[PDB]
Amino acid sequence: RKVIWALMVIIGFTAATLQLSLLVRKYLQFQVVELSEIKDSMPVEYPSVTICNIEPISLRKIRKAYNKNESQNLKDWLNFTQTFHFKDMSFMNSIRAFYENLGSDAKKISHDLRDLLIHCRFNREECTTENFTSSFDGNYFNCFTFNGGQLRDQLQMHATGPENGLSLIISIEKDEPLPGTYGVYNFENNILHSAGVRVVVHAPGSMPSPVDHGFDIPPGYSSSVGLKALLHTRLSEPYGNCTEDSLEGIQTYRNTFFACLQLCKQRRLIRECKCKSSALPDLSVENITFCGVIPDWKDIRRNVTGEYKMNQTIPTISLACEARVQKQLNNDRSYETECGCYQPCSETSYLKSVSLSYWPLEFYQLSALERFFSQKNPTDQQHFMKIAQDFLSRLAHPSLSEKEMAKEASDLIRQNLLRLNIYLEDLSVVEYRQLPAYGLADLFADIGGTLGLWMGISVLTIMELME
Amino acid sequence: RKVIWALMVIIGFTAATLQLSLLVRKYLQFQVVELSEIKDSMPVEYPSVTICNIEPISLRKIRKAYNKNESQNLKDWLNFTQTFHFKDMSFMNSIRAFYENLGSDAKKISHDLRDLLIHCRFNREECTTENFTSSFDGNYFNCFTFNGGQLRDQLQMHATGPENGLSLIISIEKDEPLPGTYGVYNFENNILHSAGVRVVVHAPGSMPSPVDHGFDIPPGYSSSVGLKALLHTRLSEPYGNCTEDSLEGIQTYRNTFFACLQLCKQRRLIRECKCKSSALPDLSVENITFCGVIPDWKDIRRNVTGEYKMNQTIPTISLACEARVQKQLNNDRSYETECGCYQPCSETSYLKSVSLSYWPLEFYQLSALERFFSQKNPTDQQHFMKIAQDFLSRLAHPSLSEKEMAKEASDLIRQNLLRLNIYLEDLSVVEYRQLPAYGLADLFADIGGTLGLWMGISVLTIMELME
Amino acid sequence: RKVIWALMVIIGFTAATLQLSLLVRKYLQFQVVELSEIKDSMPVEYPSVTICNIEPISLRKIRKAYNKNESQNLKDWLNFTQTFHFKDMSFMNSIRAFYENLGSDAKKISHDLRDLLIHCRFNREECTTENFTSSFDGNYFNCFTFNGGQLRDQLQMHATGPENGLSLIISIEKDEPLPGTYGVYNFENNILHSAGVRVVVHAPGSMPSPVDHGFDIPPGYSSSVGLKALLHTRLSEPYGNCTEDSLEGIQTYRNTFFACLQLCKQRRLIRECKCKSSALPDLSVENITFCGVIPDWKDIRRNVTGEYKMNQTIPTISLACEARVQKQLNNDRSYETECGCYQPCSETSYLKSVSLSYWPLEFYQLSALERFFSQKNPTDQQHFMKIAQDFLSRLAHPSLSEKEMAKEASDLIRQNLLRLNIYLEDLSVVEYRQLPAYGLADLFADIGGTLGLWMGISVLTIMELME
Ligand SMILES: *[C@@H]1O[C@H](CO)[C@@H](O[C@@H]2O[C@H](CO)[C@@H](O)[C@H](O)[C@H]2NC(C)=O)[C@H](O)[C@H]1NC(C)=O
Ligand SMILES: *[C@@H]1O[C@H](CO)[C@@H](O[C@@H]2O[C@H](CO)[C@@H](O)[C@H](O)[C@H]2NC(C)=O)[C@H](O)[C@H]1NC(C)=O
Ligand SMILES: *[C@@H]1O[C@H](CO)[C@@H](O[C@@H]2O[C@H](CO)[C@@H](O)[C@H](O)[C@H]2NC(C)=O)[C@H](O)[C@H]1NC(C)=O
Ligand SMILES: *[C@@H]1O[C@H](CO)[C@@H](O[C@@H]2O[C@H](CO)[C@@H](O)[C@H](O)[C@H]2NC(C)=O)[C@H](O)[C@H]1NC(C)=O
Ligand SMILES: *[C@@H]1O[C@H](CO)[C@@H](O[C@@H]2O[C@H](CO)[C@@H](O)[C@H](O)[C@H]2NC(C)=O)[C@H](O)[C@H]1NC(C)=O
Ligand SMILES: *[C@@H]1O[C@H](CO)[C@@H](O[C@@H]2O[C@H](CO)[C@@H](O)[C@H](O)[C@H]2NC(C)=O)[C@H](O)[C@H]1NC(C)=O
Ligand SMILES: *[C@@H]1O[C@H](CO)[C@@H](O[C@@H]2O[C@H](CO)[C@@H](O)[C@H](O)[C@H]2NC(C)=O)[C@H](O)[C@H]1NC(C)=O
Ligand SMILES: *[C@@H]1O[C@H](CO)[C@@H](O[C@@H]2O[C@H](CO)[C@@H](O)[C@H](O)[C@H]2NC(C)=O)[C@H](O)[C@H]1NC(C)=O
Ligand SMILES: *[C@@H]1O[C@H](CO)[C@@H](O[C@@H]2O[C@H](CO)[C@@H](O)[C@H](O)[C@H]2NC(C)=O)[C@H](O)[C@H]1NC(C)=O
Ligand SMILES: *[C@@H]1O[C@H](CO)[C@@H](O[C@@H]2O[C@H](CO)[C@@H](O)[C@H](O)[C@H]2NC(C)=O)[C@H](O)[C@H]1NC(C)=O
Ligand SMILES: *[C@@H]1O[C@H](CO)[C@@H](O[C@@H]2O[C@H](CO)[C@@H](O)[C@H](O)[C@H]2NC(C)=O)[C@H](O)[C@H]1NC(C)=O
Ligand SMILES: *[C@@H]1O[C@H](CO)[C@@H](O[C@@H]2O[C@H](CO)[C@@H](O)[C@H](O)[C@H]2NC(C)=O)[C@H](O)[C@H]1NC(C)=O
Ligand SMILES: *[C@@H]1O[C@H](CO)[C@@H](O)[C@H](O)[C@H]1NC(C)=O
Ligand SMILES: *[C@@H]1O[C@H](CO)[C@@H](O)[C@H](O)[C@H]1NC(C)=O
Ligand SMILES: *[C@@H]1O[C@H](CO)[C@@H](O)[C@H](O)[C@H]1NC(C)=O
Ligand SMILES: *[C@@H]1O[C@H](CO)[C@@H](O)[C@H](O)[C@H]1NC(C)=O
Ligand SMILES: *[C@@H]1O[C@H](CO)[C@@H](O)[C@H](O)[C@H]1NC(C)=O
Ligand SMILES: *[C@@H]1O[C@H](CO)[C@@H](O)[C@H](O)[C@H]1NC(C)=O
Ligand SMILES: [Ca+2]
Repeated sequence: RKVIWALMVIIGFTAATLQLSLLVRKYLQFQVVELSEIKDSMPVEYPSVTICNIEPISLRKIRKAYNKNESQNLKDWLNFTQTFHFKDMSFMNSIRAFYENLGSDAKKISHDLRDLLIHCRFNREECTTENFTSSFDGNYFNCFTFNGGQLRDQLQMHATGPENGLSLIISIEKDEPLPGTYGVYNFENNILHSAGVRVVVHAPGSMPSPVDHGFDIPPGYSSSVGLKALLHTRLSEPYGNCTEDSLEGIQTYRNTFFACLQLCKQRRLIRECKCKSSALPDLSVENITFCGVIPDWKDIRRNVTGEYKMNQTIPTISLACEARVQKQLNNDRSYETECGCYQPCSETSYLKSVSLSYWPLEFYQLSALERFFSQKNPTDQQHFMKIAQDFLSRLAHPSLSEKEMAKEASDLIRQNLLRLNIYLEDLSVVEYRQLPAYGLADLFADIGGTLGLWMGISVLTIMELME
Repeated sequence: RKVIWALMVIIGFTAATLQLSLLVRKYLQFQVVELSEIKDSMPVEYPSVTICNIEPISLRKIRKAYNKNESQNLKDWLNFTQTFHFKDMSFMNSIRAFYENLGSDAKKISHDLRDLLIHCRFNREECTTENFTSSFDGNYFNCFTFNGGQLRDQLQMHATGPENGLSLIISIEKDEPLPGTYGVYNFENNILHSAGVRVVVHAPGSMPSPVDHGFDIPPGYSSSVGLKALLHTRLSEPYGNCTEDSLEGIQTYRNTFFACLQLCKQRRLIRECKCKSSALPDLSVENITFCGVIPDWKDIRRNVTGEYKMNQTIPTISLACEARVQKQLNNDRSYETECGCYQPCSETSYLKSVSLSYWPLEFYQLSALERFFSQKNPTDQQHFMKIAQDFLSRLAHPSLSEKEMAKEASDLIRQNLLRLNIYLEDLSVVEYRQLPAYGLADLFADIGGTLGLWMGISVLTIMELME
Repeated sequence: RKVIWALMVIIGFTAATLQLSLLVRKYLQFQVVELSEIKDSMPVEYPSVTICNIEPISLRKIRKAYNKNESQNLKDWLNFTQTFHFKDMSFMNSIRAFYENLGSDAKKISHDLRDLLIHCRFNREECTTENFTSSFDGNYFNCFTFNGGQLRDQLQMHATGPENGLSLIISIEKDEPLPGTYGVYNFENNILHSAGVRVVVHAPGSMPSPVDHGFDIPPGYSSSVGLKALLHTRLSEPYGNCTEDSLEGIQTYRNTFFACLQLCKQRRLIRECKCKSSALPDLSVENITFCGVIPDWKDIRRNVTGEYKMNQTIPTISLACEARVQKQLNNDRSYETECGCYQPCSETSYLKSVSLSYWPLEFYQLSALERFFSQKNPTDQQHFMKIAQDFLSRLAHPSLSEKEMAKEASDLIRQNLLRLNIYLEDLSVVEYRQLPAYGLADLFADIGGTLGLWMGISVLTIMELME
């Protein structure tokens, strides 16, 4: 009978409706599929290169500013920090206390880029210190960025190999200790008391993080870093919550998730107890100063009125605040969900291979050293490698007794100098692209087959049943 | 005519049946698609860190136990191995002979963790030797695991950078050779005669493999290892033969394919000729001893009855067995298909970046050394760095003639000490997840469109043809 | 009415036609999906290993050939290059001038593999220099390839770890400078004046590129390179323009994109101004010689007729040509689109982890050195480490005054020797396979559902309308 026909048509209608609902719910689950493809002829951008000296403070600079009539704030601060008693003494002896309590005089204790960088060369063109930008850092105090995206437009690489990349001859400015003085190994820090250079190779125009993402370079070796470029392309809403925005910080930075988290930490500190930390990115918010500045410490020194008995305890509630919040943030990981930090939509990263070779050869030491002493200030009064130049000159101009002098000169030069080549190994860029797993066109195609037929069946059945 | 209608309907029926068969056969090919996604707010687990000393045997320990009245088994074994002749002498001089033929006395020749580890620190909290677990190893003899998942639950990381990770100051216990003795370079081993530390960073609770997966760390440098966590999630049956089981071995281990293969090798040796090898994982199966134990070698020494002429050949069939099977397994790769070893369903791995810096600076050497000699046994009678402390103390308390002493002290200290920081570079975890390429829901959706309509057509045709 | 029926059928026909067009256009967009799978039981091929000495020229060889009556071309060339004036003097002092202008005598200045390689061992079997193939290189002058795929078939690895891989003890042949001579640091090169070994680990039978893809190895350290194999499988047309061809060059090479680009550069130079460059792959095209050969420079030396006033300028238009085209190619990246260089269909790559340990230990130095001096020519007249052997022998046969000799011997030996182990960390191969995103079977299945039904509807409508 035709009732069987009607029931048997309506069951097919139900099946078609199930198909429609299933496909629509699949399209509303905005799945993504990633595919990796090698892009050639894509212009490669040379990364930003941040170099920091592992020894944050030059002791010889302190010694000769100690003899200077000028730089009185340094004498005041040192005598002040040794005359009293402070809770959290590990911070008072740190370099962050120097930075926070001596705003401008602290540049007289650090390393200047002219002292460090004795040779630069990019793409077979000579550098100077004129296209490095300096930033303050915690526990390194200064980090100099090449290709930071501020002085100049972004550099590009059109060749491979060490010749065409960046090449630096750096002197770590190691200093000879005085005969009777010795240092104290801070057994509560995992980074201090080394020599070398901390190098960060990061995406062009992004924020550096020398402590986390850097790698060390030892003196006396030519170290080469070969880079391979990678590009990650992500999808925005509704396929994901990635963003094209850029970080603000102290200067506009290209967006990276880690730097967003660091800025979130800084904002949380500022919100909670009205000061910012030196061990975190600077923000420059009004009415806010560093967590650890002791206001009027110069007045705290000088009892014009009867006050401040020696070995006193100076109350620093801001240090306790900042330390407590640091510990809470370091041991609890819940703030991350409360302050945004979406992933960047497009992100360039690098795969690096670092390798060492012995450098420089003895036969070429003297001439190299002749450059090093003929570039800087004509005041060669005293440097760690003056003895090296004297020994090498006395060898060249007029063999055991001179074997010791050659050995000592090489030992000094290789204790102080290093070379660093950063270059692109290949110009092919491996790109990981997100795609909509089930796009709108695919759904349109899958549905258009059943649309007309089944809503036609529905129209016919509805118009027949109405009578 | 209507015969054309019937034929033209049945051809569409055949086409629909082809579509059904094609989609069903595609769904029965259980294909998988992998996608990589960055998981944030996922708790990162600090890896297991296994450290081994590259010099397996301390010669000074042998020398002073040689002078001891106690430790007579050592004299017996040494005099025994030099008085006779053995086939495969490369094993008799090895450390595996020491381990196998002196079950407990062999702990008196190796390096103790208290001698090696002079400073540990995790997450800014002090360690001791109390949370390292010792395991025997071939060709290193001892490997100490931190975060092995047995003493404590798995550790977790909530911060990045060297400060918050594991930091170790290690002394490789280098020993000064005697004036008249020299060693013999075993030109038939590619690993011996080095100094440093072999480090393995492996998934938490998995089985270490120092020879294969380790990396060396040289003395006199602070070496930092920055880690990035990766997670691989695989699918079980019917999409693949991955498993959630765990390896048994000597102790329950988290499953890894390489360790399963090593256990398979050990089981094959045990099955074939009833002994196990030291160069492979221990199994502890009853009635089974090491391939290379010479039973009653103490009795073989002592001819109570007239026997054992000097320069005799002691028959060791077990060594020949184990060597022959080792060579067959190393040159033939067919056993792998016969002993299971499915891949683990979930597996965490790490990308590591290792870098060196010069350490420690001279200005901070003395104080550091003051710790090293003030931690261990009050018996400072003789150590490789006693001269270093003497020279540095004579420099500090009361400048060429002292320049040589400073140079020598630094040379010793940097020949013996090293520092190792292992930390997480980022807390984001890149996860590679398998997905069913063509799931059940997708098949249901693709088929439901044609199901009702075409089996309705089939029912109508069948009921019409029956008359 | 039935006109509504006809219109309502034809709209469904239009929808079905849209579905057909959409699916066909999707199938004509030959998309690909990549999936990564771990292949076990797949035979792993040991890579090709190219080693080059970083010091390209041994000065002692020049000195003693300078005293030889033979090798007169060297005296002629040296006296010629110092008597005149040349534009682009950085090339005349280079090693490429030596190579190009002294075709066969230049082998008397480089390093011979017998001088460098003092021990090889593969898969526990001894090597010789007999299965290394030598190739000329720019700025290294010689690169010796192991497992290059020419002398023998491709080697395979059936085991993991340092024991079963390749192990080399190499001497970098460092030479002691004369008391009164010193070198000139070429501050216009980023690679010169180092010591060590440049190692390239590349796909079996491919073309090496030591300057771009190599990594340095320092003397005095045992450096271990652990490799993990990766295989990339790409799709040919119509899914992509990958190829299965092989590069020609000077010898048949397995295809790699970078080597194709280098050969393209060489062909472009040859086309543009009829000479080839030494800093690029050799091609051996007829009527073509190196860009930088000065024809009849021996005749240019000797004015039989009154000519060639001293400090003359010798016109070398070929050098200017080759330099100008090099600069254009290095700063412009448009040639890449004009000379093919499709990606290879199948390509094996490696992930490498390099690590150092101190080597050799002092206790084992003498015996090691006893091998080194007892392998080479019985003429031990003068070598950089003769003093080391003398000191060690005088220590062993008959303790401060001997502490200096031990220290000096160790300093020499560790300045000259190094060890290199290259091995496979795991035998699992991670393969990235391309797949057709929407294959022919998938399209056939998606279309067969609608084919019969809707072209049946079309046939019925067409045959009804014709009357
Ligand atoms: C820090 O500075 C103060 C200010 O000069 C020093 O005080 C003087 O110390 C010297 C010698 O110790 C005395 O002769 C002066 O009379 C002191 N001046 C005053 C105003 O009392 C002080 O010694 C410095 N050092 C320390 C550790 O406090
Ligand atoms: C290094 O810094 C110098 C100093 O500015 C840069 O030299 C300038 O380059 C621009 C671009 O060609 C010129 O317009 C200026 O005239 C240059 N300044 C001077 C004083 O000559 C140089 O470009 C920087 N190097 C790199 C690689 O960015
Ligand atoms: C600054 O502080 C010191 C420490 O209190 C003062 O030294 C004491 O000063 C009082 C009052 O002048 C004397 O009675 C004590 O005998 C001093 N202590 C000594 C000498 O050990 C110092 O005078 C203060 N500076 C001033 C008041 O200008
Ligand atoms: C951006 O989107 C991702 C996922 O699309 C969010 O990640 C989730 O974060 C919560 C917070 O703990 C977790 O419980 C979920 O498991 C995460 N999902 C996944 C798939 O990992 C992320 O939170 C979003 N960003 C913000 C700022 O909310
Ligand atoms: C190994 O030990 C045996 C047992 O003591 C040594 O044999 C003694 O050797 C000394 C000197 O060579 C003789 O004076 C004794 O008479 C020996 N004892 C016996 C019981 O014969 C043997 O010398 C040791 N060394 C070697 C290489 O065999
Ligand atoms: C290092 O080993 C020590 C020794 O057990 C561990 O100290 C114990 O830690 C647990 C967990 O907090 C406490 O319940 C015990 O009371 C501790 N023992 C002692 C003697 O105090 C320590 O946790 C280990 N370090 C790490 C990082 O695991
Ligand atoms: C253990 O073995 C050695 C080697 O055979 C024995 O030395 C010989 O002993 C026999 C019998 O006592 C003598 O005839 C030989 O002259 C000995 N060889 C010499 C002295 O070179 C040794 O005596 C044995 N130990 C015993 C039997 O207690
Ligand atoms: C687990 O499954 C994999 C594939 O799903 C098996 O791998 C096959 O192993 C055989 C043995 O030589 C090879 O001939 C095949 O080519 C392999 N297949 C693939 C796709 O690589 C593996 O053997 C299985 N495990 C066990 C223990 O049988
Ligand atoms: C290069 O070789 C020529 C050829 O011998 C040298 O010319 C000779 O130089 C010596 C000393 O300078 C004179 O005594 C000879 O008379 C020269 N020979 C001729 C034929 O003139 C030349 O000195 C060498 N060196 C240089 C820098 O030109
Ligand atoms: C190193 O080179 C030698 C020299 O040819 C190779 O030895 C040959 O190996 C083949 C294959 O087994 C034999 O057929 C030849 O008879 C061997 N030659 C000699 C002179 O014995 C050796 O195989 C090479 N090593 C490696 C790992 O390829
Ligand atoms: C090769 O060239 C040199 C440089 O011109 C010649 O030296 C000059 O030769 C001419 C002609 O013989 C003399 O008049 C000059 O006085 C020479 N210059 C001096 C001595 O400084 C050299 O003679 C040429 N060789 C020949 C012609 O055989
Ligand atoms: C091989 O195919 C790829 C894409 O399938 C081609 O890559 C294109 O190259 C041109 C040349 O600049 C670019 O403008 C396009 O953007 C590239 N496409 C993609 C998707 O990246 C490549 O050119 C082809 N090979 C040759 C030799 O033509
Ligand atoms: C804080 O900022 C406001 C706005 O600029 C300013 O008026 C005020 O003076 C600041 N606070 C102090 C203590 O000066
Ligand atoms: C300063 O006081 C602390 C405790 O308050 C004490 O340990 C220290 O010895 C004192 N310093 C001097 C120089 O007395
Ligand atoms: C082997 O094991 C069995 C079972 O434990 C035991 O009875 C037997 O004694 C063992 N073999 C020997 C030789 O002792
Ligand atoms: C021991 O015997 C071997 C051969 O059996 C011989 O080479 C060696 O020289 C002998 N040792 C002594 C000390 O005679
Ligand atoms: C160039 O090659 C052709 C073909 O082999 C040859 O005949 C000719 O002689 C060559 N050119 C010169 C200058 O010899
Ligand atoms: C050679 O000529 C160049 C310039 O042409 C000049 O700089 C140089 O000093 C000359 N050499 C000698 C030895 O005179
Ligand atoms: Ca579909």
